[PDB]
Amino acid sequence: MSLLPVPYTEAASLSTGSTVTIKGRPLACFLNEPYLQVDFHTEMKEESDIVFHFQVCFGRRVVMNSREEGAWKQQVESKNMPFQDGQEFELSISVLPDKYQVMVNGQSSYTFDHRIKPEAVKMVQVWRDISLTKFNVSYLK
Amino acid sequence: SLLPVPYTEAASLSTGSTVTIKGRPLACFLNEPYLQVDFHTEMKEESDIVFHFQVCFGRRVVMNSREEGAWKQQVESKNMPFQDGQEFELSISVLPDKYQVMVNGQSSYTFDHRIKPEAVKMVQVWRDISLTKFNVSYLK
Repeated sequence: MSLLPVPYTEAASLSTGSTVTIKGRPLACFLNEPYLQVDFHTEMKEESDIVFHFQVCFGRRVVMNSREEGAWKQQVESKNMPFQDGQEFELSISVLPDKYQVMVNGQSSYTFDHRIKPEAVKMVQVWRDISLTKFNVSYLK
Repeated sequence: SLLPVPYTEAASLSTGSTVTIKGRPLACFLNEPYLQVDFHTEMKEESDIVFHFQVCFGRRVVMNSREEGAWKQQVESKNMPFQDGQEFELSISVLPDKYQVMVNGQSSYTFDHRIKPEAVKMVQVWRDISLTKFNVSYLK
């Protein structure tokens, strides 16, 4: 119900069958290009390596990447934009054996092959131009 | 005490006006937090922008204007007086021909007027910062 702090930081343990669910709303209209960033970190430090970086420029594109040994690797870009202008969204990131599967409002929207094992993740950070009402880590089978 | 972010205030600017902002980035420079300051023509976030000032901390500064919903010619600066993990004081002064931007007492950026500063009705401060002070002052 109530708004969560942004940047939002939560310790997390991920493996095949894990899902990270986020509910939030952009802080600006799509004309002003608000951003959303979700980072799966290897340590409880914001300067640590990033196993999975998911960045939305609302109304424009999605960029996915990893930061290894302090350096950004090969960017994966998607022009798929299921997010709606001025609306609350549900972002769901599922851990599959070979990749992350990203869902937006129940629709399968993005994929990213594992570069580092998801078991290396110790923390999740959610930040940039969003208000956040829900953050949850769940596990199934 | 912190101000809400996005921060929006009604403003009237002319030659001799100064917009002072005091704040801190919400992330370390390695994570590239942003700061955006927009001088709008109306009390609407989708309205035209007389002066847009955007910092990508530790990387660059971009300045521009948005007219009839379309961005014009970008002005880029690689000058980065902002310090990693520190509080900053940003001052935007309105001169006859341009905006003069100071960072922590250092003259750092300029932007020639495209539209008269008297067209500004509102100032918006947003992106990855905590804000402790916002003030519009005049001395001329």
